[PDB]
Amino acid sequence: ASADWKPGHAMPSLFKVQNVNLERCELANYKQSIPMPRGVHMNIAKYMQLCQYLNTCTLAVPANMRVIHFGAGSDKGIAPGTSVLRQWLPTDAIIIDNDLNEFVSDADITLFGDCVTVRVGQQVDLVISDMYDPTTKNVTGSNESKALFFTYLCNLINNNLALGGSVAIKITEHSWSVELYELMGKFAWWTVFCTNANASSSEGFLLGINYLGTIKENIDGGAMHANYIFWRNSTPMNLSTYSLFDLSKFQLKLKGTPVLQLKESQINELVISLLSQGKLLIRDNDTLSVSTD
Amino acid sequence: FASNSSVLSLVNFTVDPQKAYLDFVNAGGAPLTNCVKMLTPKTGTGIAISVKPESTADQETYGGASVCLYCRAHIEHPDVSGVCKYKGKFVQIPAQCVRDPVGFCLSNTPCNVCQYWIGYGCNC
Ligand SMILES: C[n+]1cn([C@@H]2O[C@H](COP(=O)(O)OP(=O)(O)OP(=O)(O)OC[C@H]3O[C@@H](n4cnc5c(=O)[nH]c(N)nc54)[C@H](O)[C@@H]3O)[C@@H](O)[C@H]2O)c2nc(N)[nH]c(=O)c21
Ligand SMILES: [Zn+2]
Ligand SMILES: [Zn+2]
Repeated sequence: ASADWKPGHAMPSLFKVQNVNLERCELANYKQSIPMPRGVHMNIAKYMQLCQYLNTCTLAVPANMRVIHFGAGSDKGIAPGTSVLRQWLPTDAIIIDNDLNEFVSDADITLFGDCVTVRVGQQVDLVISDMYDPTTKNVTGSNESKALFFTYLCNLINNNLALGGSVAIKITEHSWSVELYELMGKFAWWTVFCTNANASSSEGFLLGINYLGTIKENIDGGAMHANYIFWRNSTPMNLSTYSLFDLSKFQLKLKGTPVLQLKESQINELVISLLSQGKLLIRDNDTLSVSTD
Repeated sequence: FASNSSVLSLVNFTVDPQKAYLDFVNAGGAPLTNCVKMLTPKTGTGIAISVKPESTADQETYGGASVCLYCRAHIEHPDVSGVCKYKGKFVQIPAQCVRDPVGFCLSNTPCNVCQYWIGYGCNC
């Protein structure tokens, strides 16, 4: 099985263009667990498979890369995903992580508290979010669009994300946002990626690749989540970590992506084309300053 | 489990946390768990501390902060610079001492001129 050796599954345009009602997500293997290779944390395998798929995307990888990592605390006091980010990113990349409670991490900056307390003074190159609110488990009525931390993440994309930057934001069947789906239309490309290590979950990472700051695709956010659930309900995915058997090319390619300062009026077809190819970032080149407010 | 919080609280009642942890494990105390073991192509150089994983076939690579007693216990680091030597980096550990990553690093020192674990790599 070829798909078992891939890091996971990415939502295809076949289901992006459908028009269906939002249905209940029923996975045939729901809640089934896969043993982790070498007693290693499950978040190791999930983050590595996420990084392996991003290795196939047109990520902008500059010097002094600015990465922010929300929901980085897990497994009672540690941050295995941040360590994977350290293994994946260039050695000169800046990692800022954050979660609600105290934890120990290999990031350059670690901030405790609500994600709203994370004040980003400049613009960043890559946003990873594994945030999930426990109250989402209290399924009472219909599955409606959620605010929660998504309001903060949507404002971050519109204000504190470099042109050409990219995001990877965890969603589930009930942890999702209309506004965030519609923001994917402001990137050069988008998808939802589901790791094979956690294929038994409705969890997926909403990916926006290369931020353009302008609407490229008009997306109905509510209808697109229904398409996401329709895809999960239609697509067998077997638990697997086979993609981690060969890690000879795991590290993010040292692309040396240039960082340029441009006025909005100066952004033309060439700039948009370079941004869409992962060949350019537009933001400040000050010194990154992200503190607790 | 709750045993990690037990030994992590114990090194808060001492003036020498390194010897406190080492005396605890040497007397049969439960080794500290939940260290962040990485998955690596075991084709690395083998040095003690590295910016990227450098495990040999006889090594395992851990996230540096998770194997540092002072990071895990949230106590002051003893380094004169005040900078942890493991945090933000990766620490290679012999495969036979995987049962207790924290106590190994507290029990050994990388070679100054050579950067390999003395007795576990250093050939000077
Ligand atoms: C998909 N599904 C949902 N239900 C029903 O809908 C509810 C809400 O789902 P919900 O959106 O959490 O999604 P799932 O439980 O996948 O999330 P899953 O727990 O994987 O969560 C995904 C991620 O959540 C993260 N997360 C969940 N709990 C917490 C938490 O307490 N704290 C933090 N910080 N993160 C959490 C967790 O790490 C995991 O990776 C479910 O609880 C069921 O009642 C299903 N029922 C059946 N029979 N079959 C199904 O396939 C099925
Ligand atoms: Zn430390
Ligand atoms: Zn030596």
